[PDB]
Order: sequence, then C-alpha cells, then structure tokens
Amino acid sequence: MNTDDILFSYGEEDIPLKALSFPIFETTNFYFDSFDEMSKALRNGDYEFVYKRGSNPTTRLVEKKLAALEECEDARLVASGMSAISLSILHFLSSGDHVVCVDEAYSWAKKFFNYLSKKFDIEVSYVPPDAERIVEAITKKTKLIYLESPTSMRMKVIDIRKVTEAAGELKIKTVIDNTWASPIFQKPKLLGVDVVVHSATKYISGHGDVMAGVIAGDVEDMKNIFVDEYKNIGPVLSPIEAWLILRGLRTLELRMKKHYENALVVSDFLMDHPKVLEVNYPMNPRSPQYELASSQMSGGSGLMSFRLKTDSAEKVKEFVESLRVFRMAVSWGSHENLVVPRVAYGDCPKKDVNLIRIHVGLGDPEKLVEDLDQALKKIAA
Amino acid sequence: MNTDDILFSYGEEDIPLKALSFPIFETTNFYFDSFDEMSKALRNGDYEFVYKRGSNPTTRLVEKKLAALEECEDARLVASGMSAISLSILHFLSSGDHVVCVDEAYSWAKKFFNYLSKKFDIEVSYVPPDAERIVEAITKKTKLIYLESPTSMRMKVIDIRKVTEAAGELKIKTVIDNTWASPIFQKPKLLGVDVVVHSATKYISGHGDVMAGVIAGDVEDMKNIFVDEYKNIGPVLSPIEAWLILRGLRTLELRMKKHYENALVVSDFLMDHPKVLEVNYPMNPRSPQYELASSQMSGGSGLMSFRLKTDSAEKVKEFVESLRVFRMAVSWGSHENLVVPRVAYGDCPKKDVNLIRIHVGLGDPEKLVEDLDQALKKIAAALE
Amino acid sequence: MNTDDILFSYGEEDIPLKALSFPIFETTNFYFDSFDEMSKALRNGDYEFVYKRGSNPTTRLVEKKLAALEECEDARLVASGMSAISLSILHFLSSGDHVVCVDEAYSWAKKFFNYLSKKFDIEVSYVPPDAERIVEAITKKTKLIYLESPTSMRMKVIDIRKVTEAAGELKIKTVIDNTWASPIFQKPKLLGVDVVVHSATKYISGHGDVMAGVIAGDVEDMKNIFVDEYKNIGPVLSPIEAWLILRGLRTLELRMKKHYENALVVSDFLMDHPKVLEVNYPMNPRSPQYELASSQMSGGSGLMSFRLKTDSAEKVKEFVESLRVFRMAVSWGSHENLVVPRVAYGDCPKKDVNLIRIHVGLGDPEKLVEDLDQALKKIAA
Amino acid sequence: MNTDDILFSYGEEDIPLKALSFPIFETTNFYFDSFDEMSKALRNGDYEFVYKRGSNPTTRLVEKKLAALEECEDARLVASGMSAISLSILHFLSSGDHVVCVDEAYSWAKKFFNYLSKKFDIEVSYVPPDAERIVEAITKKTKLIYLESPTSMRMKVIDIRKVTEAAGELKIKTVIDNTWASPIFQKPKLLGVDVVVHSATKYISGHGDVMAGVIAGDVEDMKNIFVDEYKNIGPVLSPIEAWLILRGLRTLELRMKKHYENALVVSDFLMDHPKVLEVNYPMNPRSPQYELASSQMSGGSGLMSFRLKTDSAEKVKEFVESLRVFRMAVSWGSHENLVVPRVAYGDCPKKDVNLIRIHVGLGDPEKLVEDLDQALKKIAAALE
Repeated sequence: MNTDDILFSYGEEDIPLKALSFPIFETTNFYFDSFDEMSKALRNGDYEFVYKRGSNPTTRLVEKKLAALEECEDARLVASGMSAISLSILHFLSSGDHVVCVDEAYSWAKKFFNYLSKKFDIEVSYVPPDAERIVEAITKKTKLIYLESPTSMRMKVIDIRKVTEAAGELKIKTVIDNTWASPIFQKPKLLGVDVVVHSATKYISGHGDVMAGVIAGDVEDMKNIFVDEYKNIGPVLSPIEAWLILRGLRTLELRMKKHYENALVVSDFLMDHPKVLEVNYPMNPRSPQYELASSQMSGGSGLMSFRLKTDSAEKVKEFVESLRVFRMAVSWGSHENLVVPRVAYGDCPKKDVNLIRIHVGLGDPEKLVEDLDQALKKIAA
Repeated sequence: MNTDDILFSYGEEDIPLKALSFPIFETTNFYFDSFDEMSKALRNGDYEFVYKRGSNPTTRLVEKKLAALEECEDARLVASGMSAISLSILHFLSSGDHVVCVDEAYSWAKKFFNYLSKKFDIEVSYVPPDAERIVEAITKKTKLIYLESPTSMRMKVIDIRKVTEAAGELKIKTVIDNTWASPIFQKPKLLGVDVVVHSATKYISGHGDVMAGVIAGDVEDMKNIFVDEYKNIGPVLSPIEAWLILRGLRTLELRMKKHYENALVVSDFLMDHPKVLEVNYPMNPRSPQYELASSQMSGGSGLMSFRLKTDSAEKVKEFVESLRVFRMAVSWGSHENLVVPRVAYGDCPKKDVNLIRIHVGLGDPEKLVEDLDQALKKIAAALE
Repeated sequence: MNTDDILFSYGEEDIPLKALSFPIFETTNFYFDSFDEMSKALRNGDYEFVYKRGSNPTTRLVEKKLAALEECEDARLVASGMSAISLSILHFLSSGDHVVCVDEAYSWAKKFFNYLSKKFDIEVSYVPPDAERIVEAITKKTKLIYLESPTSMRMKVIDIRKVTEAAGELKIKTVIDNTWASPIFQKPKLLGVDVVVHSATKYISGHGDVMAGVIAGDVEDMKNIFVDEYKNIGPVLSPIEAWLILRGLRTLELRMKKHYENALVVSDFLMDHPKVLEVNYPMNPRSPQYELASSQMSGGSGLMSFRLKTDSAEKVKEFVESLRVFRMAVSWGSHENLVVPRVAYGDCPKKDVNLIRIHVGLGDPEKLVEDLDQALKKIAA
Repeated sequence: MNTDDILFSYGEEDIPLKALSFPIFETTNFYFDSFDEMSKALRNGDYEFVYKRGSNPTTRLVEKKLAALEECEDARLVASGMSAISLSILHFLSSGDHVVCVDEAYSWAKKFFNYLSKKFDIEVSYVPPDAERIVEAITKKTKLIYLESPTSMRMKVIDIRKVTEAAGELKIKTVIDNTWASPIFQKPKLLGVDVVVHSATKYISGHGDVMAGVIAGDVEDMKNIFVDEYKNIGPVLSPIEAWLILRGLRTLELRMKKHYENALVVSDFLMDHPKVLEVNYPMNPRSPQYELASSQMSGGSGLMSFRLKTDSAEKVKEFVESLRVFRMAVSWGSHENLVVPRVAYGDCPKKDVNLIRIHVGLGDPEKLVEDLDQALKKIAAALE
C-alpha cells in the first residue's frame, strides 16, 4: 500500500456518526444488549468492544495504520517504548533461554535484559553491532536476538538480512527497535525480522508530548502478546494519546523528509569542520556505512552524533553549554533541536567521553550550522 | 491524616503561575540550562524533572495525594491496575521463590501469577480467603503473600492483621489489592501490609473513563519499584489522565459515602427477598462477615454480589436479561449501575453458576430495588 | 423527571459502539454519503451532523441533560457565561428598545448593557433587586427585563413570579442568570422566566477548569438563538470541555448538597460573630430574606458575603491577607474555598468597601470557621 | 520576521518547570498571595494571570506566535472564525455607520452584517471583489471596509493595496479574512489592512478538529477588542485547544508548501481538461489573476474551485456522487480531500449552479487527478 493511503485514508471509510476526525473513545467499558454477546466478549481473545485493557476503537484505528506502515499483519500501542520492548522480550523468553543482544541497544533495553538475567534463569550475550559477531554468539539455547539499527548513541548499522537469515534457519526469533528510522525510512519486517518495536514517543507522535510504544509483527505473535503480556501487565495507552498519535501521523512523511534534508546539511557541515573528529550519520553518502545503510533504508532521520577532539569532560561541557539554539534535553523526534553529550550519563563508556548526540528538527538547518560553528570556535584547537 | 486536607489542599500550596487547577504537563522532556544539572538528572534515581518515563509534575501531585490517603510514604501511578499488580509482584519475586495467592484474587492477577509460574521458577499456592489457610501455605521459600479483601466476585473478607503478623515474623512481604473499599474505607498499610495497590480505573477516578493503577508503600520499596520495574517496563500514565484522576479525587469522599448509603439499601432488599439465596456485602450490619469487616473498614462501596436459588445458567440469563436499569458491562466504580453474572465468564467455577455481581451507583437506590424486584418476579420459584 | 435520571441516564440509552462514556467528537466536520443528504444539511437549521459551528454529538448530550435539569425545552452550550448572557440579550433587543436591568447583576452583564447602549439605540434602566422597582421601570418600549437572583456580591433575592406575571401580561421577555443556585436549587423557568442562563464555569462544571455558558428556554427562542446569534457570533464550546462538563455533572447533586450543608455552618458562625456586621446568605433560616428565598429555592449554594465593621480598605486588606485556608481568587463553584473583598475591584461602590465574598467548598466547614475566626480576631474591635 | 523562528522558538525560552511542551493551563482562575496584586488584577486591562475570560499562559504563547507570523503587534485567539469576524466588526461599527463588504465574503460574515443591519442602524453595501467597486461604494459614513482575498467559493483576488490606500486617506478601517492563504502565503498587514482575521479551524490548526478564530492587529485596536468585545461577549478558546493549535502550528510551513505543490498539479489538470469550463486557483501561473495574486501572495493553498460546462444541478450531482476519493463535507485546511458543490447550498446564486469547490490535501495529487478524471468521464459532453 502507499504511505499516503495509510496515513490519510486506511481504516477511515466508516467512522461513527460520519465524523471525519475519529472520535476519542475515552471509556473503560462498553455495555451489552444481550447475555450471549457479553459471554462471547468474556470468552474470546479480542472482542470489539468490552474493556480498555483490551481493544479500543480509537487506539485500534491507529494500530491498523501503524501495522500497515511497517508491513506487519498486526500492531499494538502501549504506554511507552519500554513497554513495547519489555513485553516483546518477555513473549520470546522463558527460564533457561539465551539471548544475543547488541551492546549498543538503547540503555533501558539492556537494563531490562540485565534485570531478567539477575532475577530469572536468562543468559544474555552482549555483542558489537556486527552481524558476524551476532551470529557467532548464537548457542543451542538462544531463543532471541535483539537488534537496533542504527544503534543508540553511535548510530551504527547492522546487516539485518545476514542476521535474520541465520535466525530463520535456526527458528530463533528476532526483535528490532526501528525508532531511529521510523517506518518511513526502514521496514525491517521486509528484512526478515519477526517483531518490530518503536518508541512512538519519538518520530511517530512527533511532537514531544505523547509517550507511547508500538509492537508490530505477524498475527500469531501479536495475538499471544495481546492476550498474555498486554492483558497481564496492562501497559495501556490512553485513547486520548492514541488520537494525538493519529493527529501526529498525518505529517509523518512530511516531517521525516524534512529531517532527512536538514540532517544531510548538518552532517555535511560537521564532517568538514576541523574541530570534529568524526560524524555518525549513516545516511550521509560520505559515511563509511552508507552502502550498507542505503541497502536497508530509504533515508535517514534527524538524529546523529559526532565526536570532539578531546577526552576532557570539561571541554565537552564548555562546548554544549555554548550552544544557544540546540537545547540540552533527552528525547528526540520532534521539531525540537536537542543536544545531549553522552558523558552526562552515569554509565557513559570512557571511549564516549567525546561523543555528542544532536537531534536536527524541522527548521532552517543553517541556523543549526551557525550554532554549531560558533560553539566549535569557542573551544581550543 | 485528614481526608479533606488531602483531597483539597495537600501539595497545592505552590502551583506554576499561581494556577488553581494544576497545569497538565503533557511533555516528554524538560530542558536544562546547565550541563551539571543535566548530569545530575541522568545519574540520580528521580530528578525533578527530566523525562516522562520518570517523574511528571502533574502525576507527582496526584501520587503524593494518593500516598497520603493510604497513609503510605510514597506512591506511583501507572497505566492500569494490572500494571500496579504485576510490577509489585515482580518487585518481590525472583527465581526459586514461592508465593501464597488468595484464590479469589482478581482473575488477571491469578493469570499473571500463572504466567510467571509457567515461564520462570516461581511456585504459587492458591488458597481460600481465610487467614489460617493463607498462613498454613507459607513455606521456607515464600517471599510474597498476595491478598485482596473483600475478594473479587464473592466479596469475602480476610483477617488481614492475622496474615501480616505471621508475614512480618518471617520477613515475608505482603501486597494487597484495596480497589473494592478505596482508601476512604480501608487503609491496609495500617493493618501491616507492605504494598497497597489499586485499580484507579474503578473508584479513585470514579467516572468510567481513565484507566490507571496505583502502587503505594514505604520509601525503600517504592524507590526500587520506580527505578527498576517502572523505568524498565514503562507503564507510564498520561499526565492528561493523571489530571483527570485529580479532578475525580475531589469528589471521592462524597461518592464513597453515597455508594455506601445506596449499597445498604440494595443489600437489605436482597437479603430479605425470598428468591435470593444469599448476599455478599460485608459492610451490611446483618452480614456474617460484619464483625471482621467493620474491624478493618469504616464503610463499604457499591460493589456486591448475590446468588439466585438455582443451578441453571439459563435461569441466570433470564434474570439478567430482565433487568432494565442495571446495564450489562464489566468494570465498576462510577455512577454506572452495572451487572455481570459470573457464568458469563468462560472460567466461571461450577459453584458460581448462580452468582451475580452488581455495582450500585450514585442515584436513587429505590430505582435499583424496583429493577431487581421486577426481575426476580419473572423467574420461577426454585424446586423444593 | 427525577434529577438522578437526568444526571445518570437521560440521553445515554444508545451511545456509539456501545461505549458507556460518551465519546469525544473532537471534529470540525462530518462526511456525507449522498448529495441529497448534504443539501439537507446545508439548508436545514440544525442537521445532525454537519459542522462544529452547529450541533455536536458530545455537546448535544450535555445540552439535553441541562435543558431537562432546568425544565426547559432546549438548551445550548457556549464558550462562557458571558457568551450565554450576551447572546440572550442580543436575541431579545433591537434599535429603539428599552431594558430594565437589576443593578446588582454580574458586572460584565452590566458592562455589556452599557456597551450596547453606547454603540446602539438601546436604553437601559438599572434598578435595585426589588420586584416593585423593576415593574415600575417598565415603559412602553421595554422589551427585556434582566434578572439575577440571588444577585452578584450582595446575594439579594427578587420575587421572580411578581416580575414574570407583569412581564408575561405585557409580552416583555425575561432572562435570568441562575448561576448562584444551580439547577439543583432553583428552576426559574417554573417561576415564569423566558430564558435561563448559567456560567457553567462555576457549579455545573464544578471543578475550576472549564469555562462555559448555558442558554436554556423554549423551542422557539432557542431555535432562533441557535440559527442567528450562535451561528453568526460562533461562541462554540470545545467538545472536550463539553465532555468534561458531563463528567462534572455526575456529582452535581452530591456537590450542591454538600455546599449547602457547609454554607449553613459557615453562615451561622458569621451571623453570630461579634466582628461581623451582617451576612448575606438568603437560604440560612435566620436570614431576613429566607421566606422569599425558600419560596423559590430548595436550597442554597456555597457562595455568600458578609460585612466587616469598617469603612477602611486597609482593615479589609488586613483581614483577607490573614486568611490561611480561603485563597484570594475570583471565580467560584468548585471544591475551592475562595475569598475576594469587593474593594479589590476598581468599580466597587463606596458602600461595599466592607463587603467580603467567600465561597464555601466541599470539605470540613469547621476548618473554614476556624480560619475566619482567627482572622477576625486579628482586626481591632 | 523569520518563519521558522516563530514556529519553533519564539516565546518558548522560559517555560514553567523547564518543560519543552508548554503545559496546558486548563484553569478558570489563579490565586493571589497579596491583596495589592489582586487589586491590580481586578483594575488593570490585562493582568497575567487572573481569569480565563482574560489572558491564559497557554493561549497567550500561541497568540504571540500568531501575531508574529502576521507581522502584527498583537493577536487574540477566540472560539471560532466567526467570533474573530463578528467581534472585529463590532469593534469598528456603531449606530449610524456604513460598511462596504465584498459580496463573495464568507456566507456567515454576510449573514452577520445583515443581522446587524436588521437589528441596528448599520448600513451595508455589498460589492464585487474589485478594488474599484469597493472604493466607489465608500460614503461619508463608511467606517469599515470588509475584505477577503482570495474570496469564498470563487477564489477571486482583490487589489488590497488599492483599497487600503483609499481607506487610509479617509480614516476608514479595514478588516481582511486571510484564512485561504494562511500567514505563510499572505500577510495583509504589510498590504495596509488594519485587522487580520482567520478561521484557525482551517489551515492554522490544520487537522480538522479544533475550532478557533484569530484576530490580529495593532496594539491600540487589539487592546480595545480585548477589554471590550472579548471580555463582554466571552468567545474564549479552551487552553486545551490552544495547545492543539500550538501542536498543529509546528508543521504549518511544511503543510502549506505541500498543499501548494499538490494544488498546482490538480489545478493544471483541471485547466487542461475539455469538460472543465474554468478553474479558480489564483496562484497557478496560468491563472488570469496570477499577476495580481503573486504581487500579494508567496504561494497558494489547497482550496480551489472550478465549473462544469453545464447549467444542470443534476449533472453536478452526477459528477460529485461519482467521486471516490474526495469526500463530501464542508470545512477545509487539513489532510482531508473534500468536495462541496455550491448548488448544495440553499442560497447558491443561480450563476453558481455549475461551481464545485475542492480542497486538495497532503497526499499524492495524482490520486486526486485520477478521481476527478474518472468522474469527468461519466458525465455527458455539453450540448453545442
């Protein structure tokens, strides 16, 4: 299906009372006119409709769109990206199982793996974002391989097909976090991944307000994630926030295109600047990763990082505090132009003392280039 | 603890821009003017403020009010009752542990325990809602006792102090689901429970719209639930819904008192009706459970159940389809007058074919009496 | 109909998709499956549904309830109490017309009358809240009599039936602002008033968040107010706020009863306190107005005023700033316990330098009594 | 004026609690710590903050952004476009005054003028959207000229500078409805208009949900509109909706550029189609109006109209009912692709039986081309 059909019409043929904006079904429950119908609702896995820890008319419309965008059979919205990640992981794991996890996965994904390994008999091997290392860490007990591409902070790309070929051969399940690219620029289901997750907090909502996660994949997986993890743990998204996602989704293609255009300008400037050591933005044609990246992605988002020429946390501090346009904050995926130096985090690797992450928003990239330029001028050569 | 102070003023002395309604902080993030402040935010457990999977100004006000109502040191709002239950359970259990769970706990609580039991090395003993049976099922590996009082569907009360006395002697943690009473009518922290959970979906929001859970307890437990389970699994409540809980809270005492008044009228009617076998409403003074109940609770809510004199599902269907005021729906805790016969559920015990749960709302209880009365007229007398 | 049927079930038999909470129809527009239907929508006065400056499914449910509560045939929700007042006034007036307006009407109602009289050929006589003075001010050109009872600030009651008898005889239209009592405690349509208005900002919403107004009356009046004033001026209420009113309405009877109970306690204390000259709360049995008030009202709300023994704005300031529970703010009608001394206003009459208005909320009235007591002790005898 | 600075940063330097999304101040009121401050609030025109029929922190941020986009000194958000129009009109008119109103103004604007004319001593001259006809209708009692460019339904452009040159010489005030272009593509303040109004219902919100109006202009006018009309008539916008306008504003430039690109494709197709008589889209370079239009506008929106070669309402019905992508609905300004034939309206001029208005949204314009194309195939060729 076309992106535009998905964003602007799919699922919207028949709306209650012929409203054109889908109504917000901010209800816990739904009444029944008959006992028989109520009994069906309380026996079947997914009756439409019975209860908010369950399907919701507003939320389902958005889920239907998101699934179609990821070319998955089904999707579910949940309260956060971490709900999507943690529930997906729980679905695929039991006592005695092993997981291979890329060691540049989002920090809280790794924290969750560590939490399960401390509390239960789950073994985790952390490996670099390198398909060969990933397949080398597979054991006879491996049930899950957890991917992210591009990775967190360092924006490294993995050869996904190489991993999923091996996984598929061995009946090992794969989960990928595709938040960085959005569905506009990468569709990992088509690269053979079983389940795709997003922090919809970032690009899918796009406005730095809603917190939400998406789990997408095949009917069998998603039916079981729904009736087991979702119903038992209950990370329900507010239908008001689902409606806000729908609203945000309308501009997703326009926004992603803008971020890509802007990120090319900013990454080009950073790559050529004498005070920047290196730039991590895999969809710039001059990137060392471009050939692999562009084999898997149709564009890149606004998120990138780069390294200063220093190992001094103090020089990094000088730099970031000198920025007048980029704002110091976490999160990303909106109009906001954001900066975070990795050295701010307690668990920052020593190697990444010099690593700065920026998010390029929806405005005039020359303003961002000038901000970076003036700040770079203020640190010593 | 003063209820009105908590509902109407606690935490509200200083509000951004001197607004009287607390603003809705519907933001993912918060900016920093200083690298040093940002570093503190990204190293410390709970910086105010940095990120939505984190503390939020709107949500934290409501949390502080809820903790104070429960006379607990701290509380967190989460996306549903099941989030409050599941995260609390996970906080207290690891591989090799045992749990005692009352077998009339809310269905999804039991489903979660069974999920854990199937997936990990967690063993669960299910016991009747009887303090003695609960304590008897303790083993040397028991790390959690999971309570609910009154219980789901049957509204059975448990001697909570008898359980917590035993648990505390053995360093076993307790969790209780206090949704039924609300914090107005029961405060199990004062009965020795470690962690109190609610489905704020029900009475605390009170308007059949928001879905939310509450976890409340001591500083140590709550700090760890926050930094471990909440940040890892992320069942974050929308600040918009937090604000709607705040709005609903303002009438919580008024609503709870009205439900209790109404429930007395309805339960009295059912108790005296020839075609009703029995009524499960433990805060009616004629209830067999009243002495124990009234030692732990200062009132009762609108939720009750009763049995018809029958073993026929079809007769229960006849009765429920005859009602014109009560509406067939799940959930409860609002103005809505709701009915669900337990036999509608696939996993209904055989014994509970005749069990009907009703929720008495905020209106004229005589309308509910008349509705029940006209429905009871249309079913046949039981065979003798 | 019973209050409880109105609050809890009227209009809620059939809700889209069987939700029990009425969905929020936050839509500008509605699609049509046929040209014929669209043509009807664009020809008829009130098609269900076509456009948000028009009927809305969410808003209409709340309007239906409000009308039934006021025992009026129809009602409309608008953006503020002043929208309800100003549109009602415009409906009844044209060039060359005269109005009698009670001179203790809400200040902005009087400002609006003054605005019309400056800009257009509208003459206004302001009179005390006294039915005899009101009927004495009627001229052959009088088209409207504007009432409020109890009045603003001074909480005076008018004999409404005496006014409406005379008005009805002369084909003069009446509008009353019934915000003070709420529909729970007074239903002026039953006392013969043509159109009833409320600031739903106050008790009807009840939570100090929504701003909204209600216009209620007969079909003929309301049909014309809708198609003329409402459509031309457009003070549309957000359906999100309508839904919040519906939510608030659920507790309206519980809240009004509580406010009345509390106000009796506080008014009794004020009446007996040696530093209070007089108390304006007409539904206290010891009030000089009680016989008339209780002939028209079934109870009283939380709003009252009282006078200190002083003509010093400074002593009033001392008093109000000494209160630690009552908060200095305008508005009223919620849980909030609020105080405003009339002398704070620029246009405060000299006579009212000593007049304090308080709103008694939903809590323990002894806390309010103790606050007043301690503050009263701190001013000189 | 820098568009991106306005959309993305202006006014957002300091936000309560350092939130990055501005909080929703859904409050009626604000408390005071001091009697003196409360007295200032209740005497002054515009205290920050005191009451919702008043300034609001959320709404004021959006207002300041909108004023800056229009290059006006101040702006106020109100409950609908018609509130912005009606209050602006009332501000400039009193008993005995005359107004010149373009006769292709939005229908409800004309209805309001007629309402005023019927009720009070206000006289109105309706004129074609032609600067010369407008200026010719000026009288010694004219106090207001009411403009809209492009006009409703027919998308006619007016030489605004010719009108404002005349008005300014005679101390006559001008109001213009700039909804069609949005502030991205036309800024009539720079063309000499006194007060600019929008239905933010349409492009400024841009998502077919919020209803809102904007009034923008100089300090003097806006201060008086605020303290007189706005506080007296009270068409207050919900802060929740203000926040949704803020959210919609972030993509305003992206959306407007896309509508323009799409509208060029669709208008080019219609212009070259044998069964279309004419196309009203003044920012297509082949439009007869393009030279005047492009002197005042930097782009065009998605709204256009065109005529079929027919005088038959039934043929227009045939065509519109044949469309499968465009949806029959009023309003415009979002992603929605909408159609309304003017003959659907009861008051449609006879000349406009063949006039069809379409709104081109944010998708693939070729889908719209194909839909129009397949519909045009199914109507008969015009008689010759």
